Amino acid sequence: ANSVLFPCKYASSGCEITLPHTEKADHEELCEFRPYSCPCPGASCKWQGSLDAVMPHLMHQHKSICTLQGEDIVFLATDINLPGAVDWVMMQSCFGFHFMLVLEKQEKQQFFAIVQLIGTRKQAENFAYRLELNGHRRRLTWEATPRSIHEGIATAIMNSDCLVFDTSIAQLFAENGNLGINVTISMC
Amino acid sequence: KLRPVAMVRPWVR
Ligand SMILES: [Zn+2]
Ligand SMILES: [Zn+2]
Repeated sequence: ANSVLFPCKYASSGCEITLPHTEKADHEELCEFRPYSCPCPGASCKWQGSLDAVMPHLMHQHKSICTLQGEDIVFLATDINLPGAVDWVMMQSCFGFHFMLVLEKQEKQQFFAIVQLIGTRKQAENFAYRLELNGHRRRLTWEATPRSIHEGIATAIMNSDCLVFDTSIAQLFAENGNLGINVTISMC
Repeated sequence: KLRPVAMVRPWVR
């Protein structure tokens, strides 16, 4: 025995990769056969399952998250001026997939807006999204590739890899304490 | 474009 390749921990659920211990743990974080965890902000929920199962999980356990059909919508976040750590979530359905639209006000204050595909990293690469804030002869735009829920959004948000704005920018675009984000999804 | 508007209610952590 010159050396040995070890199977990925998720080999049981179908990973055929075999690797030397050195880069086993490296593969096992990237591995696509890794179960999906709950993609809602606030991890009061600790559900796991297969990708097929996720949409149903949200449909049963997160009924208050609501969905819109369209490749162009307006995500109207209400009570934008609420103090402290706030979340806004909704779902956008188009091109046969479901996307999670997230806004996060963090405490210091700063807002972060980002879109994730309910799908795989490879699938996420087929899509682009635009976020845009609008006011009288004023527009702020963000354009990026959506993250797979597999990857999540937490590190993106930490790295400011998304639309970022502060409370004062919010006031240039907010009407009656509500902010309208124009979300547009497309293929590429 | 033809744009459906959806109102999203906040959740405080
Ligand atoms: Zn694997
Ligand atoms: Zn959940």
